[PDB]
Amino acid sequence: AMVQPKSQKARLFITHLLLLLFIAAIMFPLLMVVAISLRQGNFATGSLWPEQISWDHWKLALGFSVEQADGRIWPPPFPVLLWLWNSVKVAGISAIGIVALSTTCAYAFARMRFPGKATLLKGMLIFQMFPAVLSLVALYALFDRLGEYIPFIGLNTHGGVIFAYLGGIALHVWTIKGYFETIDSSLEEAAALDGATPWQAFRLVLLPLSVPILAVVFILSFIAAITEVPVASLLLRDVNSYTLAVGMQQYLNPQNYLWGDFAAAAVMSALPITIVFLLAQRWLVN
Amino acid sequence: LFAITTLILSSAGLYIFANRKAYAWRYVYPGMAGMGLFVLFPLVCTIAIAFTNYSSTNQLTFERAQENWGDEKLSPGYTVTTGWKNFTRVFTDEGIQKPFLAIFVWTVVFSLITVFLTVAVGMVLACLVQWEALRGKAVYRVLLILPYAVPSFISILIFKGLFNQSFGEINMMLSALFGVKPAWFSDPTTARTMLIIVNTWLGYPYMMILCMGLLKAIPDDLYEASAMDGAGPFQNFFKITLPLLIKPLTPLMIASFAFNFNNFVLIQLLTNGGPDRLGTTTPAGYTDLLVNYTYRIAFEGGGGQDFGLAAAIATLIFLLVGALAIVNLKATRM
Amino acid sequence: ASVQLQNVTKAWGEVVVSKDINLDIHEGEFVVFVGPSGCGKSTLLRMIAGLETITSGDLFIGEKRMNDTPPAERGVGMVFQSYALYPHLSVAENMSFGLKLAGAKKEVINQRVNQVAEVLQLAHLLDRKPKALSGGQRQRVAIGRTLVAEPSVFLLDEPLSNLDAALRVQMRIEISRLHKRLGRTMIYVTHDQVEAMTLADKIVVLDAGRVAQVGKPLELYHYPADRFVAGFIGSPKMNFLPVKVTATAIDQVQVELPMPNRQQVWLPVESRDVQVGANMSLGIRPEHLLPSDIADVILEGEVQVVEQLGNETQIHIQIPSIRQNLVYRQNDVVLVEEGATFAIGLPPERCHLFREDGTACRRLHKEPGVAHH
Amino acid sequence: ASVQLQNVTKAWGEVVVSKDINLDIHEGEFVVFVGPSGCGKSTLLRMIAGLETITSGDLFIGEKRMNDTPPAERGVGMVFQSYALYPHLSVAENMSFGLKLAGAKKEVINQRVNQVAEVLQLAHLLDRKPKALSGGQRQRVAIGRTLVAEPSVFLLDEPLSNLDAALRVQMRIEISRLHKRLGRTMIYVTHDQVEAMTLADKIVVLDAGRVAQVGKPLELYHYPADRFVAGFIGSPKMNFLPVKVTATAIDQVQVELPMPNRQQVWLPVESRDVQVGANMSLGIRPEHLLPSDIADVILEGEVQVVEQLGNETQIHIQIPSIRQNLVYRQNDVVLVEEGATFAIGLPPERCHLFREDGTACRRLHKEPGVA
Repeated sequence: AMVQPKSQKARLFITHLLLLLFIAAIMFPLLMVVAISLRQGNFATGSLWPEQISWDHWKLALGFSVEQADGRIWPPPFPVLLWLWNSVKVAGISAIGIVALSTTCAYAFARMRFPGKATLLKGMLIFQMFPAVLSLVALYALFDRLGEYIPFIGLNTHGGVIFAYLGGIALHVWTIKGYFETIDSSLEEAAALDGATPWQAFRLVLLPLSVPILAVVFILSFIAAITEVPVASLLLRDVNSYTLAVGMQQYLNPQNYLWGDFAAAAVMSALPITIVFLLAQRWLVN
Repeated sequence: LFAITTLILSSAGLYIFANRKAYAWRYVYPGMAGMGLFVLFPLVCTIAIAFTNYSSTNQLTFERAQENWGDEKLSPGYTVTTGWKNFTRVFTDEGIQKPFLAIFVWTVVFSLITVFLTVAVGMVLACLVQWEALRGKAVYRVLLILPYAVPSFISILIFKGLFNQSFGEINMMLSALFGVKPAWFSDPTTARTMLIIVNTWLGYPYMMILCMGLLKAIPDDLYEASAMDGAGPFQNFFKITLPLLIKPLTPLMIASFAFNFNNFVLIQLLTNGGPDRLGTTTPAGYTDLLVNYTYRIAFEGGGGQDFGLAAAIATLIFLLVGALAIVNLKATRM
Repeated sequence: ASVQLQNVTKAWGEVVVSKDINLDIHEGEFVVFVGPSGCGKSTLLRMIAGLETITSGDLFIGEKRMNDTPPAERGVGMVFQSYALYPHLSVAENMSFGLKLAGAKKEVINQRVNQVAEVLQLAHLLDRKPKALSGGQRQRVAIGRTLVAEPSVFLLDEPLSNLDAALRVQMRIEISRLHKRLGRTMIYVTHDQVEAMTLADKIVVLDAGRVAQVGKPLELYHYPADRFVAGFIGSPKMNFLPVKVTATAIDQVQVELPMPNRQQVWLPVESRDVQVGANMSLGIRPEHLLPSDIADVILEGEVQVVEQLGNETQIHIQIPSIRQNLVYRQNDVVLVEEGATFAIGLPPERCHLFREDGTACRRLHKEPGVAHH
Repeated sequence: ASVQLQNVTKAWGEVVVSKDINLDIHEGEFVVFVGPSGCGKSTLLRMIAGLETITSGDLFIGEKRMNDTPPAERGVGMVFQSYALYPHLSVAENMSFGLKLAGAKKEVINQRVNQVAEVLQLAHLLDRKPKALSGGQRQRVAIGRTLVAEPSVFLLDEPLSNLDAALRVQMRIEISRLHKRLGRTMIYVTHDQVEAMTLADKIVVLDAGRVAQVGKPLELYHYPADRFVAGFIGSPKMNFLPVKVTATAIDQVQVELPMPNRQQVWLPVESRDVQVGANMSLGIRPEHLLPSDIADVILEGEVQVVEQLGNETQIHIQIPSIRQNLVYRQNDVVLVEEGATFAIGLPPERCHLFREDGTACRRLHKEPGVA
């Protein structure tokens, strides 16, 4: 509550005006995709924000009904719920694998010590901030050669998807190691004093203390898996096997552009938005 | 080869029950094996593919035996090791070198511009949000973060629809306000401009979060002393906050530069085929990053599916490893 | 110049940290603010500097009323609990930030920086940054920045808190030298009675954001206003014993020791508004306790804990009847074993009386050094 | 349970953070480690506990070699600075983890915790978690955990660095009650000399990784072995006066005062290995400095600082031809104006003569309280 001059009110008014204008500019695309979802037509034009509430696209995207408009019935365009189910399966398996593979590495890198720690951490950073840069060609060739041997991880299967998705361990090991550093460093020493073998010291003392960060990592990697596009698009070909973010492309196609159905699906994908808004943000002091 | 690699990964041999450094690595191996199999292995394979002639005519390894001399030469041998032939052909060809240099320059310009714009917008938003004299700061944080919460592909495809030309939403809004047709997809310059706008819109909230954290790390006594001396808001921002933010922000700027360099998902989802260079042996567009150039050579049907050229490992991953070394040097700083 | 506070009240919403305090700091006076760990003292220094809004009342620096003047125009310099040194700026830029912000004559800026460096011994370390300096160097740099700003009132927010004993003593003497040379008004906040008593020309004891008593250090030590002041001033806690009033004279009050002795003793106090047959509270510092041989009034007790600090012996005495253990302190080493019956004396001149409301009656025993200045 | 550190040397990489420490702590002694460098004392305590490796030398817990014994079997109980409290476990679980690991039996695990909670005033909150605790309560849980463990020796760190004044007082009280109640071997670490003086049966002054002196607190005060310990013990640093020896007897040494009058004092001293004409340093405590009228040897100088503390006044006198302002303490209050001239006396019996190297000659004068 510092005593401040009369210029403070002017600064506050200017800041409020600028922030309101900026938020309007930012929310224009989202409000426009919301309004388009309620538009009757799928080719847009007409009125920018129609007052009518058709809801036909939502029911098409839900698949609840065919939404008879004229004599001819309109079958659902694409199985969005099937997209969601495949995406959920892939994301769940990928998140479980990421957590299981990353927790022990985070422990080793953060709490205990070993001679090769500096080189291992440097290599961890080095191979962590790689993206999926040209690895797609190698993955495609490898899955082509492997599908004849073991089909369940070969091509046009979820096995290749999950195998490509398990790389996120390099990214998540840093978050879990940061949490491990946050936890007090005398806990393992005290546990060893009471007679705990270091494996028990991890399992009984520090592992139950990792539940919040493990849940946060699970949610973050689940979202990153649900919203992935490159690998799934490249090696997913069968129409029934498509995950999310890959049929969305088929929604917008030059032979048939579909605003209403695409927007209905996009606002049906509102749940990841809220999840990342609240659980991923974890209401940490920003 | 895969069996030998897996056997190496399994019997690394450092699991000897001796309570030595073996124990420590017994914790690291789970996940270290995961990386060695799921991250390093594709990279090494991409390295191996470059030295070969893997293509739509040589995709098969050896299975075609019958399907005399029986074309037992080199090219009918399908998968063969050429050796630096694909590396030389990216330069000496001059049919793919010029497009390569053009998209390289465009990628560098795009990444630098988007990094600077993103850093500036995020830093300004963070400084304004942490005023402690505002109202509804939580609401403002939520609203300014919403682009981060919305899944990326959804926003990219929404922008693809909005910036459409055949029917269009933003275009006819602009026509109603003052009649002009920007022609985003047709004109390469407008395509790059829309591309920069979309990348900034996607990327600003992350740097806003990072700057908000760094302002939290910044103490308040310096601000109080400046206020005692008589400094105003802008003087405070330019002589207190900014000098103490660029020093811990340079590695973040470099990492964002790398990410915007390899933004395959964005450049592939939005205007994947921005107006083609019109005279390229391999397909290539003006709004093409290096990653999607290689993707076009790899899997797009018109590119001939030349996997050997599609590697381009020693260019992309080598500038990327230079970036790794630079950020690693900056991380050990102070 | 002269800082004056009239009915200053601060309200953090429901809670009122400080209420209707009154101070009159004349020009040049070294005044320290002491109290428990409550942030009332720090918040008081902050509202004086202008960093916190004064909810109600008035604050006068010199003549003009300054309740709603920004700290830039206040002519007040402050050092904080943390040293508030900008890490990026060098030492010279750290001390000359304000001059750079306000004026533009680099000749004047460097002249003042060099002068303050020579008088604060900061010349050879002028080009360095705050990280490489030690604690004493950083504190001297902050003091040099304040002297560069050259305010009418100097504010110190616990400067001797982040240093060890030797360095804090040396910089205490340095602060005393600064006060002696400049002579400008300086306001101090600390928790340590030692620093307060060594430095201050006036001490203001704060109790939950209330002015318990204001006066000279020896004045507080000899004539506390109430129980809180008596307990706070003095490194060993002042011994407190209940007493019953039996008869009140014109200038002395009799009390009964709550012990099977049933002894009555006259104590020279104000004896004003004292009610006969009233529960009272007798207090006496451990230092002033007299040995048994040369004292008529005797407190016989059993030794509980004997602490041999070496330069003085602290003997905890349990009296058969009073709840709290009597604390005794004697010069040099006293060889008494635990579990031994001990006798000590109560000098009737050096006693204090505190009523049920907590207020104290002023003693009539004139004390040396009270009128030193 | 008598730890017998012998010729133990610590080599953290290449820098020797501890020289050849040679201590001997008998059964049921409360030994305090006081020093200016916090790492070395804590490092030595950790090597005692087993959490750290000993480079050379042998450690003896009780009457068995314990250099390579793992920490669990050392029979020691350590109280960390952060108390190493497990947040997810409750207070009782924290207190009885050691018993839970091996044979909880669901009888002793509760009987012990109940007894230690009653004798530690913790039973009313034994089922809470460390998050819902105060500082004193958390320290009490750590102490009760150690008591449930029942170690042969009790190792306590120096967490007063992070503590407040009231919590330090509570700590000191309860550790005193602990030591008096049990009477088992205990080691304590501190950097404050007052704490060691109020609670110690044997004090180890540790400097630069080398043990300076080992003895009782009054022994360290009255007969300091060297300059470092002599300065360390006593809040007002002992006034040091360089001196020149005139003659040496078999029981006393006569030195020369920098004072112009060049006075010679036949101070009692060990008077062993002292050569005439050499230069040494003479030390007299601020408390022992007599008033000028009583003592024959008077130190006249100009007063610089008069610090009236009520019970005592720290008169700083800048003696001519001597750089140091000699601190002089007197009971009650003395009205002395700054800048004036005040004279003080020097009692010969309280002068601690110090060799040029730093070793102090033994004072032949008997002193009460040293036993």
